[PDB]
Amino acid sequence: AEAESALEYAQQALEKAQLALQAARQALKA
Amino acid sequence: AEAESALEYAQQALEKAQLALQAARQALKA
Amino acid sequence: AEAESALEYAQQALEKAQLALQAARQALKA
Amino acid sequence: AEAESALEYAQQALEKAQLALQAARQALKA
Repeated sequence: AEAESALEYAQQALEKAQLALQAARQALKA
Repeated sequence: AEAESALEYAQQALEKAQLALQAARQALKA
Repeated sequence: AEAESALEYAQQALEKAQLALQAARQALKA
Repeated sequence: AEAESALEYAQQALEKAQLALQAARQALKA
């Protein structure tokens, strides 16, 4: 639903973020 | 380019997260 | 250490963001 | 309020995140 779905996207996006996050981290530990 | 660019992508993800969130607090307000 | 560590901090911030968000979708569910 | 405040913290934290984000970025452009 309205906000439900805004959140669900917030979540989803938030995790792609933490995912890109680790990726850079690691690249940097290399 | 793994660190430099994992970074850029992250920020953008965050961007949409930040926006969805803002929409959320609005639907919320109702 | 500015890049390496700005990174760590970021992830953590994200962490609490991700958690608050999850709580939100729960209060939401109600 | 309940979720209102979870969001407000999500937001706040989310921006500290984007803030730490740029910080690392820049350090890396140095």
